[PDB]
Amino acid sequence: SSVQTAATSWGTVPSIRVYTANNGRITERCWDGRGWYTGAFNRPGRNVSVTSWLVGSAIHIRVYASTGTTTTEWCWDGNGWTRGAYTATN
Amino acid sequence: SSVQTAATSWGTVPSIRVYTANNGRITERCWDGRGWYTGAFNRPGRNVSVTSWLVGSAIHIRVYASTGTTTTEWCWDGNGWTRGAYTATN
Amino acid sequence: SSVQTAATSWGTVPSIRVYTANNGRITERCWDGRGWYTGAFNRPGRNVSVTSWLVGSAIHIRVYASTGTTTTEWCWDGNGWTRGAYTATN
Ligand SMILES: OC[C@@]1(O)OC[C@@H](O)[C@@H](O)[C@@H]1O
Ligand SMILES: OC[C@@]1(O)OC[C@@H](O)[C@@H](O)[C@@H]1O
Ligand SMILES: OC[C@@]1(O)OC[C@@H](O)[C@@H](O)[C@@H]1O
Ligand SMILES: OC[C@@]1(O)OC[C@@H](O)[C@@H](O)[C@@H]1O
Ligand SMILES: OC[C@@]1(O)OC[C@@H](O)[C@@H](O)[C@@H]1O
Ligand SMILES: OC[C@@]1(O)OC[C@@H](O)[C@@H](O)[C@@H]1O
Repeated sequence: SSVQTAATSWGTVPSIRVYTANNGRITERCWDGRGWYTGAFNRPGRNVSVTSWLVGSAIHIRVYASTGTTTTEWCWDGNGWTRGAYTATN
Repeated sequence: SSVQTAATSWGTVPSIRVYTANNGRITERCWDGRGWYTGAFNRPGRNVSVTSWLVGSAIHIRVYASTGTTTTEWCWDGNGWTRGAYTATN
Repeated sequence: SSVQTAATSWGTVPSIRVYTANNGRITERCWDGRGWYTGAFNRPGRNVSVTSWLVGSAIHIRVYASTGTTTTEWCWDGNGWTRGAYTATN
């Protein structure tokens, strides 16, 4: 057991986002070609996965953050992180 | 220790697949723009990773499912999950 | 607890890289359409994530390798693995 990370990237700069679960929280580090900085994403969790896709120039990110009990999807669509509709079962 | 997830996405709808290892099995939840539903993928495992790529409009998915002893590659190529040639060592 | 893997792919062959953390080390298995073989990447770690992007025909890979204490970014840009600038905090 260590930290656990997830990564996604887009474009040809590129932009990179690295999510790290450690000590009960998932945080986000960002690269847009100018140096690493801390992103806005911050949620509880012990495990994280991520995927992203471009629509034209606009990035859309989905982070699947899992605590001990619940996987919550968090959505970046250019204007803040929002709770997604994802559920693990119907 | 929690559930562990992996995610992939494709297209501009987009389609998303989220694989979750929990309680000894890896299951799959799917988004094609119309709501989340449970996919056909179901294999034993404690850890999962995934990658996918498009060939034209056709998606190809590779899921790396790891039990306590073995990582098995599972392949989606439009017509069922099949065992892949992946091995961890030669 | 098992092995832990991460995967990335590119192109339409495709090429695939699967990173496996097991027994203290992260190793790499490669598919370029001709069979699986062992890649050059080998670093200590218990957890791994990966992302990659193409610039034209040239692949660029970023592997985030985490030991018990440190996440190190490793960079493939066509001519060897190099230590990346990534840090988890500023
Ligand atoms: O410009 C940085 C930022 O807005 O990029 C998109 C997301 O990664 C956000 O969490 C992050 O703060
Ligand atoms: O709100 C954005 C959303 O619709 O984007 C597609 C999927 O990620 C959904 O779970 C999510 O709710
Ligand atoms: O349409 C759903 C489905 O066929 O999509 C491709 C794969 O994700 C399958 O496991 C899944 O059942
Ligand atoms: O059968 C499909 C296959 O050839 O696709 C490419 C790689 O994923 C291989 O391991 C796999 O066997
Ligand atoms: O041709 C194989 C190789 O050079 O491909 C790029 C990287 O995955 C390297 O670690 C790997 O040895
Ligand atoms: O050296 C290559 C590099 O600049 O590529 C972009 C990011 O992965 C950086 O952390 C990294 O140092």
